[PDB]
Amino acid sequence: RPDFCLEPPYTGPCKARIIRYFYNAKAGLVQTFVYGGCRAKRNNFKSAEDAMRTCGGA
Repeated sequence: RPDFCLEPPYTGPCKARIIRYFYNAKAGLVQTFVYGGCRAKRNNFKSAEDAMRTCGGA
């Protein structure tokens, strides 16, 4: 499982309101967060299926 899946979600500095998904390894579920638009970290997906495919693995 990529280690970036353990990171908290990161809004970043921009001011857009974009809903993105991240994998919550504590909750063991994909959740949503508000992404401001720039400087994304790796735990940031455009759909829940992308997050689960990437972070739900072994």
